[PDB]
Amino acid sequence: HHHHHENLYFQSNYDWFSEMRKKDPVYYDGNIWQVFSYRYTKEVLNNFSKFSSDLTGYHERLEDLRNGKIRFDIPTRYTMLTSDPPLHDELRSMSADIFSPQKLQTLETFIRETTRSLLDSIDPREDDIVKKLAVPLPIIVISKILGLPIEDKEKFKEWSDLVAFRWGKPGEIFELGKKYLELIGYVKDHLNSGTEVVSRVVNSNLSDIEKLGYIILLLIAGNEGTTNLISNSVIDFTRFNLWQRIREENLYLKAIEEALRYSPPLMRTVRKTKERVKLGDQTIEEGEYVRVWIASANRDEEVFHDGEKFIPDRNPNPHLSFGSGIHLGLGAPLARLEARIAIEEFSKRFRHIEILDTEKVPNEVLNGYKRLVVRLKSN
Ligand code: NI
Repeated sequence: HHHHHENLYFQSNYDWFSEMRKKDPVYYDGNIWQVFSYRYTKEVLNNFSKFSSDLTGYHERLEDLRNGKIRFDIPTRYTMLTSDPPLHDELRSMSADIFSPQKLQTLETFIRETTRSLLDSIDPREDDIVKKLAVPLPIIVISKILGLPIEDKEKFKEWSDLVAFRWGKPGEIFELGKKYLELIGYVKDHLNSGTEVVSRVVNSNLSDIEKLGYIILLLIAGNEGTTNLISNSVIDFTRFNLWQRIREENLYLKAIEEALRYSPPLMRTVRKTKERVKLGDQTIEEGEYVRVWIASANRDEEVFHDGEKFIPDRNPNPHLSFGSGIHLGLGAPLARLEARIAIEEFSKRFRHIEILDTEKVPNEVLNGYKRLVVRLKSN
């Protein structure tokens, strides 16, 4: 009954994950269950009837929402990501069709041209790729897809970091307001110019708060994840000296996937148990929180042979960086496409890459870089 491990100073998160995978893969720390193995992680993610994503009370509050009655709650609490069927299926079905192969094939040119434009702005002597490429690309592309014209990309970055960081925090809308009220004003002022998916959401039976949460989810959530995928890929391909090989062997799709496995932008996700469940050899009581470590599962030697090595052509690569089951990332194809095109165009342009300075995104759940300063050789 209750037992503590924990990452200690001399160890490093992946060494701790390796230990937990070997010694204690389903672990109660006295407060929350932590899961580290591929087998049990996937099990938790796929068994939504027992491990719930309703962690925000979306379901408990739905009526006080569809009949109108709450007014200063945080919208990102009420999205498809924090709901269970049948509400989840209803919400997701409004947009499943948006990232279809045909539409992304029609956006390849826009994305490629945008990427080239962003690359045109990099100083090869010294520059921050996170600032010049990784951040602006997903904001511009998602803006095109949803039809929300984005004037000041920097205000938008601020709003995206503000909302993403504090996602699901039970609180009052005033908590911030200085940046957040501006974001809300923007979405209402631009709820007309919108693309088919946005119009479907506004003209629906969702409460106004659900409508905002849904639009914010699509517009802002994927931005930090895709930025971090791109920057993590740049670091990994440089650290492991893979740029030449990736180019000569056309490894872009496989190498980007290995970046997703090895350096997942999202490290963990959470479920709440609805009933007593057996998970492995452990019994977890109704109402407990389960933290699933995608980063650990993605290195499990039972699934990924030689899992601690970066293998740019690893195949199969059944990583969990986009999740598994009914909540499998809606935006996964778009994230992959933006990252593949970005890495492709960048690799075409610069032949010698030297990393000069890095600053990490400070937080144990998200994995990426606030700053990535590099030197480039043209030709
Ligand atoms: Ni204790």
